[PDB]
Amino acid sequence: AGLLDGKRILVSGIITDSSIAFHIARVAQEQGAQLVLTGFDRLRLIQRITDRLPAKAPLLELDVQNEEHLASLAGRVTEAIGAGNKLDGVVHSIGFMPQTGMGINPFFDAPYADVSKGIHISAYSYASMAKALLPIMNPGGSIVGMDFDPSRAMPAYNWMTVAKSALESVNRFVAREAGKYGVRSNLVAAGPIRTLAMSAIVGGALGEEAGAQIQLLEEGWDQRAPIGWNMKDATPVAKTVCALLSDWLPATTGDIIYADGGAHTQLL
Amino acid sequence: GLLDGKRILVSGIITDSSIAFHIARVAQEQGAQLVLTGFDRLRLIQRITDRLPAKAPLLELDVQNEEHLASLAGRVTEAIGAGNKLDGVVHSIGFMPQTGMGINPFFDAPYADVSKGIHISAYSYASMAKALLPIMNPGGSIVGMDFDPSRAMPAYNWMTVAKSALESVNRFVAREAGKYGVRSNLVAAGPIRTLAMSAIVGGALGEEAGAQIQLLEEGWDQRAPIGWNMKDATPVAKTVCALLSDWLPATTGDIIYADGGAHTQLL
Amino acid sequence: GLLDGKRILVSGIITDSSIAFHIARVAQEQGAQLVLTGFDRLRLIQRITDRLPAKAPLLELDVQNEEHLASLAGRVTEAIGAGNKLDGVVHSIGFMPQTGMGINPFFDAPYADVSKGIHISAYSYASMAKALLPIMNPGGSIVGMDFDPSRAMPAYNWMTVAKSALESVNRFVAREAGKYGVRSNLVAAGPIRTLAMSAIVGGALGEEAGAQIQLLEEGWDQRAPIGWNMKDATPVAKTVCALLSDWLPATTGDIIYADGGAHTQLL
Amino acid sequence: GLLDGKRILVSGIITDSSIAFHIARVAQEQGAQLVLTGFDRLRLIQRITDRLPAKAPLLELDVQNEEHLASLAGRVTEAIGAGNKLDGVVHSIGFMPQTGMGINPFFDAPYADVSKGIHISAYSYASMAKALLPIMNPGGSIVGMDFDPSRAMPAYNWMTVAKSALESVNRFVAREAGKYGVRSNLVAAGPIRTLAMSAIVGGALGEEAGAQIQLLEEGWDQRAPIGWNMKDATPVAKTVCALLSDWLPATTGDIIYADGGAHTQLL
Ligand SMILES: NC(=O)c1ccc[n+]([C@@H]2O[C@H](COP(=O)([O-])OP(=O)(O)OC[C@H]3O[C@@H](n4cnc5c(N)ncnc54)[C@H](O)[C@@H]3O)[C@@H](O)[C@H]2O)c1
Ligand SMILES: NC(=O)c1ccc[n+]([C@@H]2O[C@H](COP(=O)([O-])OP(=O)(O)OC[C@H]3O[C@@H](n4cnc5c(N)ncnc54)[C@H](O)[C@@H]3O)[C@@H](O)[C@H]2O)c1
Ligand SMILES: NC(=O)c1ccc[n+]([C@@H]2O[C@H](COP(=O)([O-])OP(=O)(O)OC[C@H]3O[C@@H](n4cnc5c(N)ncnc54)[C@H](O)[C@@H]3O)[C@@H](O)[C@H]2O)c1
Ligand SMILES: NC(=O)c1ccc[n+]([C@@H]2O[C@H](COP(=O)([O-])OP(=O)(O)OC[C@H]3O[C@@H](n4cnc5c(N)ncnc54)[C@H](O)[C@@H]3O)[C@@H](O)[C@H]2O)c1
Ligand SMILES: CC(=O)NC1CCN(c2ncccn2)CC1
Ligand SMILES: CC(=O)NC1CCN(c2ncccn2)CC1
Ligand SMILES: CC(=O)NC1CCN(c2ncccn2)CC1
Repeated sequence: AGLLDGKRILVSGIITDSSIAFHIARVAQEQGAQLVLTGFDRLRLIQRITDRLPAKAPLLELDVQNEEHLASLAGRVTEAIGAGNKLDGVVHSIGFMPQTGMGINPFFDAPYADVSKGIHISAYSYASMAKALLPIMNPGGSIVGMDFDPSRAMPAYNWMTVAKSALESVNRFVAREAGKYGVRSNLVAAGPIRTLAMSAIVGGALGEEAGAQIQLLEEGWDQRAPIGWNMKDATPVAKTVCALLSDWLPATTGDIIYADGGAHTQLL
Repeated sequence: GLLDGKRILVSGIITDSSIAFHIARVAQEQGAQLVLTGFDRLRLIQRITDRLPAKAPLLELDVQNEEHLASLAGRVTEAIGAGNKLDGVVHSIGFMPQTGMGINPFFDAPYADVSKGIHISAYSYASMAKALLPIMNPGGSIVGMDFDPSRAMPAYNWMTVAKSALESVNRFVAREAGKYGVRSNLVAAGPIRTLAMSAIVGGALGEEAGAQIQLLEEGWDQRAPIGWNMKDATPVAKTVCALLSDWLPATTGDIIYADGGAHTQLL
Repeated sequence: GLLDGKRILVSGIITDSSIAFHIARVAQEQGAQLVLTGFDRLRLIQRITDRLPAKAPLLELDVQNEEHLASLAGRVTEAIGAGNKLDGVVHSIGFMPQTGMGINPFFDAPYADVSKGIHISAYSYASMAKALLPIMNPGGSIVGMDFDPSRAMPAYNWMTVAKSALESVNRFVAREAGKYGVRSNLVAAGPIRTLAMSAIVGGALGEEAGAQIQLLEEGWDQRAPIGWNMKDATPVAKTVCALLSDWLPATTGDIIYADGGAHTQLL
Repeated sequence: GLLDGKRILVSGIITDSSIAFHIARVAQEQGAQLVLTGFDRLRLIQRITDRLPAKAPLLELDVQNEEHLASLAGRVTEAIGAGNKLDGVVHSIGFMPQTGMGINPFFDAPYADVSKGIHISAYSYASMAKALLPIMNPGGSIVGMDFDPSRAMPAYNWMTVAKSALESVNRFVAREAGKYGVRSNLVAAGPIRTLAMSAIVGGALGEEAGAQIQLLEEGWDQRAPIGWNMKDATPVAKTVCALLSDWLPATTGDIIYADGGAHTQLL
């Protein structure tokens, strides 16, 4: 039947219909998953985006920087999925970095106040969410987060790479904690996708030739990747997140699955 | 079903303990039409495979034999019907002479023996890919079996060196397979109690090496955040099926760790 | 002498147990003219450093303080001489509030505390590099202290996350330093018995974390093919000096493992 | 001098372009007493090694030859004097037949050729270590030459597979050498324009070699934060000397990257 048939999954990180989280939600719904969605700040606006999804799913406010939002989260999810019901999956598709820590802005010129906000949202929050939702999760469950390979330094990504490095390490500790509940915790290291964060927020930080800079990335990535890569299609990444939410990778935890077309395994 | 309407070649079945036996079993449970290859003890392999959920054709394949590999693509077509192609290939073949493993010192392994080991455990992954890529479908997958060789461990000795060579081979195969729209990956499994494994644990290859593997196993389940049961090959078989499916479409030249998460934990 | 006629800034001396104390000692033994930075307890730091082979100027430096970093380059030149530049910088600074390490649960660390930890242990490496690269000579070297964070270990918790962030910071610093002809590297040391470490082993931060560190040490010496004596910081200090010298000229944005070889061995 | 009063065996000199020639030169400049091993073209090697800063004995050594390896330890003692031991061994031996490396397709390499390559490039590191560890001093060092095989690159094909196998062999040698107080490491050099390399690359690119080598040279220099000059083997030779010295005493079974830091940068 459906890959995620009869599974209750919380999905965070939907802002646009371009968002990786939107496509994860779409593919999971196509596979018979009952979703619960998280939104940040503009909640009346996110509802209009999620209305374009295959099916109706409850939407909850969640600012990961907000301690009251996280404390109330587990209870708010239960009132949304029914008492005596638990989650089978959690998707962390949250990332942020102030522009001072991106693009052409010099690496040394990023104030720690900005880098800290970035690390809080992009890495610390993965642990914040896991703490908040593990009590309402089922043994056999899965936590999946989004990653960009930070093992080698790349220009323009700067302090966002540092937060991804921190995230990769956070995921390994979460794995230990989640393990006590019979829950797996993994990251999907995706290749580039023309989402809003990329196209607009990262693109903004690149200056005059930003457009060709982003196009050169797709071209070089499609080149390295033995099976090619399309920055305009989030479906391969969404499918990979669903594979992790399913019961088909049962002995995989505290790990990184590379959904990048195989570009990381190739030098040229 | 997960592998519904998929033609998959599975190699490496010798016992009902074999990782390939469990891959075959789970694949069949998921609606896959299999083709099986066997080495040397074919009478026994028929007998073993007869206990699978469904009947699947069995073909002779010694990876060291050039005539066997040259005829392989044609023999598979004659078994799956003309104008039909494979959607998956499972390489679950491994070998290392007794001199290259266990209590026998690392330096006392003759190159003739280490070479046989490398031929079968690593070079053969490329031999099979060359042989079967022409009869594969775009969207298909090649999956091989691996043990994490990034750190040196006692007793595994020269098999670690063959698995290191294999990890590298897999990355070149991905380039070649990529031209056909085929993915190539390895599943890095945790220690599994096959017949050889439990014989070695019973100090067959030697007592010092016997307790070594036993410490490895106990250590693996401690380190693994979700635990590791070396008496259950089903998590590994399920992971190979995930790779054969259409659910990891952007993953190639890679290693998926189906080891209970132990490679990520120091203690 | 290995570092003959070299001006090196050394940070991170607080006791005679400090890895920075031994780096300073070995560097001085090799003909290096040092400049030392101290944090908060300067009266004590003056007093410790007085027991070094030679007299070296001591400067106040809180990496969390923006005024301290802005004035740093000037203060160093007032200490080494006008028209003189540094040939080396040693970052031996680390910190993590008690809620981020030890027996305290991983999930119970407030971000305010984790942030302080990351600021001092990782961000500061970039803060120091920004501050001192203008007063550095082409051929120069920046060396930082690291603990291998690639695998998660109990008790280290959020200090591991800061080390992971540091490894990444070092790779970007490498790019920046490269413009000045300066190398940037980290020395991944094995566990060393500092006063802090010796305290934890005595169940200061809780018996469960005390036993954990003891198993870590015991395991490290087993794994290390040449052994690991956590009561001897001299091998680590010698490794930092090799990086400060002109003998690893093509090595930048990297990690040198001074851990007895433990990271390469599974058992 | 860095290697003052040290007896070092150096293998792999064939041309004045050879990485082993530059290691020998720098080691001699630092006060090392050398012993040289040569293969096949000994008449030519003698003439080349006369152009070195000092006279060093030359011994025949085909790593494929079992009689050569069995007699090696005795031949070295007869050359360095009885009761004297080696403090260092340099393995700068590599080989891959045309079919396994170049413009020839990955799948078109016969195993007979790939096996010769693996024997010489990887297995030999263990062969030499077995042969010379009995005549080595505690504190001693074995150093081998490696090209980063972690990611697959075009043309390098099976030489990458042998480098992968080598990285793993070095980790096992590290365990064996550890029993004698000997360290075992690899230097992961960036591309060096040696005569062997020029022909390998030159032969692969055909007529279109000019422009492509220029982009390749420019590519390395960009990626390397401190730059990379293929015409200069001195940074690599200096790095091998740092490993032969007493300045990296707690580093074994490891890889030191002398590539200008190119491996740490994505672009
Ligand atoms: N686009 C790529 O190339 C790419 C590649 C790899 C990984 N990623 C990762 O995928 C994830 C999603 O990014 P995307 O590219 O889909 O773009 P996006 O714009 O859709 O995602 C950013 C999301 O983070 C949320 N967010 C930010 N701060 C928050 C806070 N304080 N509390 C709650 N939510 C907050 C935003 O509301 C938004 O939905 C991120 O983790 C990103 O780093 C993106
Ligand atoms: N058992 C474990 O703990 C474990 C863990 C990780 C990986 N593996 C790997 O999984 C694979 C399967 O091993 P296993 O543990 O199931 O043991 P196994 O003995 O059941 O499987 C090895 C197979 O290789 C076959 N083979 C040997 N020489 C051959 C040749 N010349 N031509 C063709 N086939 C040949 C054997 O007949 C056998 O079927 C191997 O690659 C092994 O290295 C095993
Ligand atoms: N001890 C080990 O086992 C070990 C192993 C590997 C790496 N390390 C690393 O080596 C470094 C030194 O640690 P150590 O073991 O010598 O202990 P330590 O306590 O002697 O060193 C840490 C130093 O950080 C300094 N510091 C703290 N806050 C500061 C601030 N705001 N500004 C400037 N300096 C500040 C302290 O004065 C102290 O000198 C740390 O980065 C640590 O992570 C330690
Ligand atoms: N040149 C580069 O760009 C580069 C980069 C990284 C690593 N390396 C490595 O450096 C080493 C030296 O390579 P090079 O570029 O100086 O080329 P080279 O041809 O000058 O050196 C290789 C040596 O191997 C010897 N050799 C071959 N077969 C032998 C055998 N059977 N027995 C004994 N010796 C044998 C040759 O006589 C020769 O001296 C090799 O291990 C190579 O893989 C080279
Ligand atoms: C753990 C692992 O990889 N095991 C392999 C080892 C090589 N091999 C084997 N070798 C000799 C006799 C029978 N089998 C197959 C199983
Ligand atoms: C091995 C390691 O990382 N050690 C560090 C830990 C953090 N730190 C510290 N934090 C608080 C009090 C004193 N020291 C410095 C030493
Ligand atoms: C970069 C690298 O690994 N270079 C090696 C390759 C193998 N080799 C060689 N192979 C065939 C003929 C002569 N030399 C020596 C140089």
